[PDB]
Amino acid sequence: MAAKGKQGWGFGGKDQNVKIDTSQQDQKKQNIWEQNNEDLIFVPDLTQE
Amino acid sequence: MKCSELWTEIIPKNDPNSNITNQVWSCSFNNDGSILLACVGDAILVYDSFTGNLVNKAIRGGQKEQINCIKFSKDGKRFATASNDKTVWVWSFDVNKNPKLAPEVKYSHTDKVLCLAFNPLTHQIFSGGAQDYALWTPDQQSIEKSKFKDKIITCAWSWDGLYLGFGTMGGIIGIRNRALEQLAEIQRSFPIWCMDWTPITPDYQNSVLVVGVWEQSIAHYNIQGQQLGSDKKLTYDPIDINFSTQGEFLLVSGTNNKCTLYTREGGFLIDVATKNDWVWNNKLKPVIKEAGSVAVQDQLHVALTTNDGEISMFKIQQLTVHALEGDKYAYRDNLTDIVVQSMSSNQRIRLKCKELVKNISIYKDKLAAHLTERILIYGTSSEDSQMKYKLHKRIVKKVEAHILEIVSNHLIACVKNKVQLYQLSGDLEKEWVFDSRVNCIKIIGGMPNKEGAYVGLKNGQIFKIFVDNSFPIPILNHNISIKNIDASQKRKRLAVVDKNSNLTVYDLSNKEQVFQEMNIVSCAFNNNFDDLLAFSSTDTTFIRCSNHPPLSQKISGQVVGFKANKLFVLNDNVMSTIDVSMTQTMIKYLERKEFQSAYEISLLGVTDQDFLYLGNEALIATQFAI
Amino acid sequence: MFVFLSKKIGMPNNAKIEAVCWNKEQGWIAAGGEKGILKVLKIEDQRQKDGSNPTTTGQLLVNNTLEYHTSNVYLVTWNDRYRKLTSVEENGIIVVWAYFRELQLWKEEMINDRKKSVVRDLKWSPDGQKVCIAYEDGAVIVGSVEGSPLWRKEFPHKLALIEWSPDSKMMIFGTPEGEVRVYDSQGMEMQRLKIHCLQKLIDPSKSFSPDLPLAAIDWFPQAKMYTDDTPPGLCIAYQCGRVQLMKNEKDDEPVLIDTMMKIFTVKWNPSGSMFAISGTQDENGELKGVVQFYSNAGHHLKTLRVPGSDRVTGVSWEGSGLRIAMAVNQAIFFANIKPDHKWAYMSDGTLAFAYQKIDRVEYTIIFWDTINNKKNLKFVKNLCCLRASGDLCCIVTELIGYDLWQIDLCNSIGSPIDSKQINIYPNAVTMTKTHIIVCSQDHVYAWQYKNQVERLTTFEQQTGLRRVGREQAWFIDKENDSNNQYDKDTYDVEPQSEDVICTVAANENFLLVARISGTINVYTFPHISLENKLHIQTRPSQMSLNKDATRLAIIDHNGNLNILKITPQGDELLPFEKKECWFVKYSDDIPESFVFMERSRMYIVNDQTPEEPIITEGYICQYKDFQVKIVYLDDIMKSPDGVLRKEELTLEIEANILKDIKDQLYKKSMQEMFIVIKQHDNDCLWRVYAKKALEDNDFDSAENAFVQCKDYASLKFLQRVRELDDRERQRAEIQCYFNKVEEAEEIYNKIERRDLSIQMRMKLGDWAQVVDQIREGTGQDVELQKARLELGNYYAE
Repeated sequence: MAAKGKQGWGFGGKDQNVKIDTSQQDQKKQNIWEQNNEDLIFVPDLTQE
Repeated sequence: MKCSELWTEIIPKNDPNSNITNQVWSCSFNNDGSILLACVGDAILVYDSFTGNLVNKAIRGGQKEQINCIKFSKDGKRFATASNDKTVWVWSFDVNKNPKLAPEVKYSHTDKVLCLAFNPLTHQIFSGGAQDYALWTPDQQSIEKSKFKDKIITCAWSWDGLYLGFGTMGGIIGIRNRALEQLAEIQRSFPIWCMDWTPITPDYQNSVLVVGVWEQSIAHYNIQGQQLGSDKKLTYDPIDINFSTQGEFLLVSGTNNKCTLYTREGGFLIDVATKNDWVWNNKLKPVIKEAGSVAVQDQLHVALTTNDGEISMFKIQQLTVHALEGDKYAYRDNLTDIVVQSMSSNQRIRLKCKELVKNISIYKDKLAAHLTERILIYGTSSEDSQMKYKLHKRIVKKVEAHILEIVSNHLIACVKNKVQLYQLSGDLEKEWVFDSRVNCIKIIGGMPNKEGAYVGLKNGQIFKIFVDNSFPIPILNHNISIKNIDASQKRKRLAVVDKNSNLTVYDLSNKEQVFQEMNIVSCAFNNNFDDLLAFSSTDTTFIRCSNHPPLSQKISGQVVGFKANKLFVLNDNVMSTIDVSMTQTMIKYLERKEFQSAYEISLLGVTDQDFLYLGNEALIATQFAI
Repeated sequence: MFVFLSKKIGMPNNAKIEAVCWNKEQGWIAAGGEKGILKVLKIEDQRQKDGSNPTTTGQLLVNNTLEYHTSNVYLVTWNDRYRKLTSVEENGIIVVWAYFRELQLWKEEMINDRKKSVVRDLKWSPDGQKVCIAYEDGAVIVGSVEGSPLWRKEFPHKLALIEWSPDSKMMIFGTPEGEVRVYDSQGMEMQRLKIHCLQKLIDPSKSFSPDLPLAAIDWFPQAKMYTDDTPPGLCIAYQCGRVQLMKNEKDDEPVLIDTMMKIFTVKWNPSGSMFAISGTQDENGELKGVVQFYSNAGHHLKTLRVPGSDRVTGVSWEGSGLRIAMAVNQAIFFANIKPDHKWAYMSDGTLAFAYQKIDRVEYTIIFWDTINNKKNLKFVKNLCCLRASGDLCCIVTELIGYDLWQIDLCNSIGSPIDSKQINIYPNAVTMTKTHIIVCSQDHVYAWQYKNQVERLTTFEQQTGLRRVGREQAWFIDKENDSNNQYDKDTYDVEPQSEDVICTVAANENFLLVARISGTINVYTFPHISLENKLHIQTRPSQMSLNKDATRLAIIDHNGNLNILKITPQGDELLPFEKKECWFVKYSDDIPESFVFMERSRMYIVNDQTPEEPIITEGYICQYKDFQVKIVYLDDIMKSPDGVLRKEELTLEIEANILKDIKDQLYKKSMQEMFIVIKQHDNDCLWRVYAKKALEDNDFDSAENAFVQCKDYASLKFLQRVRELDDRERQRAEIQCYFNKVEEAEEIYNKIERRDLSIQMRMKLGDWAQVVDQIREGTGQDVELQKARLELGNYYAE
């Protein structure tokens, strides 16, 4: 049904660049045993000379 | 820390009234490290890295002039020999074939050749001499020669295989691409001698050009030519620069006839050797790391070539410094790193520093790091099971001491034959002077500003020190020197080790040699029963109780600590915990009917079967409470 | 690891299916058809509640067709970060969809199409923010997620394959002629790869551009590319021949794998442990569609063959990697995979589970108590093998750089005890009650760690020589006589044998070593000496030994199962059929009954008489008296917040005999219960009968059961009990005798007379509860002071 029907990526002649909704973002939650990987935390030294 | 010479070969064939000399200019080193190359006037020398001998006889007559540079191809299959005969040869190499080395392709410039470089990826050759620079590609076999306005001195290819850097004695440093176009040009006022590219690193992943100018300065340049602003100054003019594998170290040579080591930031660590002449070329041995391999990799290998005609080999060994107080083990990782490990969950915590750490001492929920002329202290949040380290205080005062310790609101430093007490602010507080060098010190618990300690001297006399007393208390006397001391849980006995690996047990109430043992490496007291002694020799660890035969285990390692039903064994730089069965001691105590001590031993976490056993004998022998 | 088949989705409209993409976060499998038939749908759950679904699922949740097309579709890709779905056709029409919160409705959100050009392969960035589109002409267009074109460059050489780095900073291109080029993110050429895989097929003079087309290039995401010490993660395969595997783009020491199969698609694991190569094989004499699984090192773990004599096109993995979808002709086959899943179960209730990290080099071992719900964690760098005993577990790890393997013992907590080092490769490890035996390809090593009856042979003092706790190591073909104590430098491994060993089994006094050619050697534990040589037609795979050493089970490599009766220098094969078996376990108490697990179905078999199957998606832990324990490790891996409950993971299944015994106990009377239970005469049945008898306030039956069980302590207990007056003190003393005290305290409280409860608590030895009870209760000073002194002593000790 082509809700928008617009050419993008500079494929056509007339500039008809279109906007994509990027609100709904789906992320992966790290496993708990995978979350124990960060036991080796890096601590920098205070270098204020 | 320790630097040891391995093998030295001297070439004394000085030829007066002849332009051929005995100097050595460059020393090419193989990626694997099983073979080494050197260049002398009218000759090329091949050596074995581990032992000093000529695997192949010296080749003469191939080039009628001196040899300026020798380099591998990062794969151990090719040589490039540039000579003052205005010619560069490339030779094929393979150890297994009957002709080990043979010329492959020869080309010539218009003038003398001065420097050469290889491509890590495509194995292309870039040779620059006076008035000309040429590029050689193995596939096409067609060289590209181009003219320039003054003689290039040094060349170096980037580790990505894309960029190229060259320097000129007129002060011009040029950065080009594989197409040899003027990507970047920088003009200086002093000659350019040594350049290199920082190795790729997952932490950094950016390549910069490190160039040492003759105005006593070392400079870092970006790809676009914009300086990073470091411009670190030097006392002596640098000559050669080499980066170790993975970009961890930097070997610098030049004036003052000294070969020194530095961190990539610029922190001085050690000086390798002083030959008493200019060192033309110094090289580091690359290492190959397996997938997930475990190794300390403390060993380092350097090869030096001097002006008089000595090609020397040196080995660098890093000592181990560590601290263990309770539930924590803080040991020095690869230089300028501290790793704290817990024996329960084997979890590690890393602290990264820029300067070299000299001593690590950990007190109750407090760790002390002794950087060069700097002191850091970190505390711990006790409520959380995981530790959180925050810098409560920092000390800028420069202090030199082979042994450093931290106690509640105070610090102790041992230097030569003196012990200095430092406040947390930094100002010196008290001094103690002894006859000979203080070898080992042990700290015992106590009230703040009132912590006592034990001190052993090179003469052997064991002394006691209190913070406020300012008067040493002579504990005892020993004829041989003292290396390590330990105190019992109740402070009833004391174990002392001499230089001959002899262990002696002295009673504090009466000064008598109750126990003597030969060939002992380390020893430890129990912290709960006050009587068990665990001493580890080179191969076997023995646990001894009061008037009991020793228990043998044939466990590989050295004993560091003893806890209730736990012994700590350290191998190389990794640590492990091993449980012990108390059934033998329980049985022996049941033999002589001292049920109280037997119950105390069985309280150390013994299996329930021994518990019911001991209860049975306690009921039998009319002891209802036990 | 094992693979088998599952539900088979039928044809949509009798059309060829050639592209299937499986989402990783939410399960939305999308398949393309022939006449513009695109279908995205949800798949059924592998496991539901704690039993089989009465409805058996059987419901396609979405199953909606999004045609919009007149031509065919052969490129369908899912964007993992968002809901976008990209699909193209043969006419160069790129269409991107998105999900709207309505009645499972998808509407186009990108409609672009470039004429007079042919699309070859589109690709999405691992971060999901960049899309690369390429054509046969050579033009490469890179775009964001918004719609602003990054750059549209033109390349002289033709292109065939496109690949994205994990960091999205560099590009890998492959030409139809066959060669790999690396470019920057700004379309700038860096270098060309050199291929060592294609040997004797390429032109000897020039190797950069052979005449073999590229099949598939795959780079595993989440993998380091600026390092050299890591398992390989980049694979390049050709149309038919060798596949080449790299740890980095600049590597020059390849890993080669050779397969006799027409490679078309190679896909990596979600965790990167194994990768699957699909295609057609002619080894069977004709064309057979097969999918081969290979490890990160490359070992050809398994090969799955579809029933149809046709081609397998396209492979997709699930988010968790437990299921795989193949588009074969007009159907979407679903293959179920059970991985190795290194786990160990003790007899004390502690379960040790090994979990692989994303680094693929380091592992975490978890010790979970099934009773107290205590969880302990340890981190082990390298893991080779894990085994369990009644009260101890054996861990076999590898040290890299010394070619050595360390075996160590750990208790329930996990404290190492008596760790040893060997130079023998652990091909197959086992460990009995009193020994640990590890077998390499050609060597056998045995170690005694317990004494003859029950002791630890590590802290011993008597005479000088070694009596107990000695290590032996010998060779398989010759040197049948056991050797003396070896060393990590004295012992030699170089000699090799023509007949390698596959599986080893151990018992209390017997040892069995299998051979690939079909020979089984028997050894005695007091002094190792060969006695018998059993013959089997096919090479064994798993192998299992019965209690008392009377029978054994042989599982072939193809999955076939049979029963072998061990007799002096003989061979008796009991006919049992039951092909395609996976797991077999003999009972440690009953000499005959056993359990075998076949294609997600369990069977309890006694005297060659199987029973009804039960659907189960778990692994068998142990088979105790008329009971089998199973634990769902997949749910353990998928724990949301960090709490493990014994009522959700652990399940117990009772045998039909025990069920019938409980049935007849609960409906019928006591005397016929005794009469029917005398024949079996088992400890568990007597125990349960006695518990039932005492629960009903019956002592004659209880004392009879205890007398039959030969338990003196329980008889003393009952004798002490019988001299009681009230009807409630007996209940309380019995219930506090069993294992539980809180209900006894409550019944004391409702009966009142609290000093009885105080006396019970003080004799039981719990002092904190006594102190809590005394406080603000009566105010008597003397017993409070005594209890506080006792509690202080308890804390001090």
